[PDB]
Amino acid sequence: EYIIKDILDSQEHLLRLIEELLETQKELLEILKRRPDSVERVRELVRRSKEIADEIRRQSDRNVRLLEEVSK
Amino acid sequence: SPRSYLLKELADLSQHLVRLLERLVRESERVVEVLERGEVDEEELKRLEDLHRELEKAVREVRETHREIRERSR
Repeated sequence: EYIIKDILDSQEHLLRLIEELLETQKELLEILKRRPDSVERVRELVRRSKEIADEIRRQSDRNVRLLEEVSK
Repeated sequence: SPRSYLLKELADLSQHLVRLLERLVRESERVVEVLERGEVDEEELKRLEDLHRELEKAVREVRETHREIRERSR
């Protein structure tokens, strides 16, 4: 009944959010290396990173609970 | 049980990936603070790059783990 598929689908969705966070962080790092005169964009990237990270932690915690349930 | 070891390993990798990501978000904010006071020393940037490199590597292993799980559920 797609027990494994459901977990994998959820994990792939989580990986997409994680890659979104990594892309946001990469823009922040690339901008920082160039010593920008203004920090408005970098501050916004940090704020978005915090939001995405919070959701990633909630989803990951849920997936971990499901992974432990299935393995028993 | 072969899938049980993989499922628990996948949980281990996922938690590790989240902790690292949380660390990167915190460290990157601190670098922004360093830039605001004009004290960047290059090493802080290197630390962020190293963290990105490690994160990319962790994501690749997670995908490999999914492949092992799929290969074992056919």
